[PDB]
Amino acid sequence: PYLVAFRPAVLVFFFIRQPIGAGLLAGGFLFWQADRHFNFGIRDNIHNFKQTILGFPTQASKWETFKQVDAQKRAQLV
Amino acid sequence: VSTFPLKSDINITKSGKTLLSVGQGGRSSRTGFTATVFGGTGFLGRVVVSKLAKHGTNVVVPFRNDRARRQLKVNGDLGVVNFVEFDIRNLKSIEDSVKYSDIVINLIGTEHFSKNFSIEDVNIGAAERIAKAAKEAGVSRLIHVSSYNANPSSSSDFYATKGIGEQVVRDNFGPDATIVRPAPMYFRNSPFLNELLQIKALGGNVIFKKEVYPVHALQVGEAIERIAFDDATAGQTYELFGKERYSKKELREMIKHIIHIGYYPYSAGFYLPAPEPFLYAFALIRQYISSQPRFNVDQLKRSHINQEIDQSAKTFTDLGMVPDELSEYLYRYVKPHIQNRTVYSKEDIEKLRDYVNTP
Ligand SMILES: NC(=O)C1=CN([C@@H]2O[C@H](COP(=O)(O)OP(=O)(O)OC[C@H]3O[C@@H](n4cnc5c(N)ncnc54)[C@H](OP(=O)(O)O)[C@@H]3O)[C@@H](O)[C@H]2O)C=CC1
Repeated sequence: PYLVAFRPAVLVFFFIRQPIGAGLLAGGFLFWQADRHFNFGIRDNIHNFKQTILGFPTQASKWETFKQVDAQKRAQLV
Repeated sequence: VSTFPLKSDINITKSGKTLLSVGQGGRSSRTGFTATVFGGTGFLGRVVVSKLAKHGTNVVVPFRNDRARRQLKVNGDLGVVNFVEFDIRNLKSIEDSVKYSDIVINLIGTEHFSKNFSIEDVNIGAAERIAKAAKEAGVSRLIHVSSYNANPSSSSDFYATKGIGEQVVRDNFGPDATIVRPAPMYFRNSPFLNELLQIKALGGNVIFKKEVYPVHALQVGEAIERIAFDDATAGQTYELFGKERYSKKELREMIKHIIHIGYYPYSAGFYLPAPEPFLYAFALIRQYISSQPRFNVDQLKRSHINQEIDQSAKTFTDLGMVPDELSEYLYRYVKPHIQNRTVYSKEDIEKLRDYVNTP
């Protein structure tokens, strides 16, 4: 609970000490906070790019895997 | 200074008073004068007052701030430095500081208009009242200080009012008055340098591209002292400036490099490119919200105007003094703000100046 009290002081001292640097790191922080608020889909797609290149099981691959299982089982009944 | 400032022990003023100086020029010596230094509590006054008192001239210093006049009494002996409370709107208090005065010096001059005074009301209204009132009391000599770029027709408020200040005095005090134009002086807590040392200087590129002819404030302090004791220098116009030409942006990087101030200049706020409307808007907004004198709209225009030498005026050598260069004194006056200290000598300022100009 100590940071909640110390947060008002340090944020003030971040803009006073390094005003140009403060306007970016705080400004950049608000972008991603807004991005998740507004479902911009950016950080999600930056994430999906990494999982594709590094061979991870992506979200799209699982849903494609379900389609292959779904399409196979349905024709098995016929 | 040296040992005794007066050229001759007995000096007769324009009013017929015969003043005899006594002593060998020490603190306990006298000169028989009474130099009222208006605006003595300011940056320039504290040098004008100091030199006059140590050599035995009575100084009457009219003040409006009570706690700033205390330190002026150290310079003189007992009774040498006198005080009068006044305001430019109180005519009677003006006549208290000129009744016994044989020398009257005018230093009052502002760059920012306040909720009680405008730029004209001080560079003219104060000067006109001060000059005219001094004459009626038989003051022998008047000395005045104006801008270094006085011009009656200039679009800058400071330069326009300061120029009219020259005319309105000579229509009030008369032919005896003298006008001295000082270039931006540099000294301890100099307003000329205090803008260069400030880390958060918004519009630093725009403000510092102006050009100047910096002059050592001590010499101007003695320049008035030389003029004060001489009657040969009535009715003249003097412009005092330094030989080597310097620009603020040349100084600002030269100043910063001595203080050694990688990533820091890009972050702390050394270079703040801001739009021209924003600078104009910011100065206007603070003009109604601030309580201390900030950057003004007038200094936004002055930044586009370079210093001009007027050939009708007279230089330092007219008084027998050789002006000193900013190179020999720039380091020591920022030495407060700076393993093994590197002392940037007179010649080595050029080598610093070389390093600034090299891209
Ligand atoms: N190197 C420099 O400083 C520069 C010199 N000049 C000019 O030389 C002149 C000397 O001024 P300087 O000392 O250098 O700087 P300052 O502004 O500090 O001098 C101001 C002096 O005049 C007084 N003053 C201003 N307005 C009023 C007013 N309404 N009523 C009474 N007194 C007032 C001040 O009183 P107080 O301080 O007690 O309130 C102070 O004594 C100025 O006109 C200046 O513009 C030109 C460019 C720069």
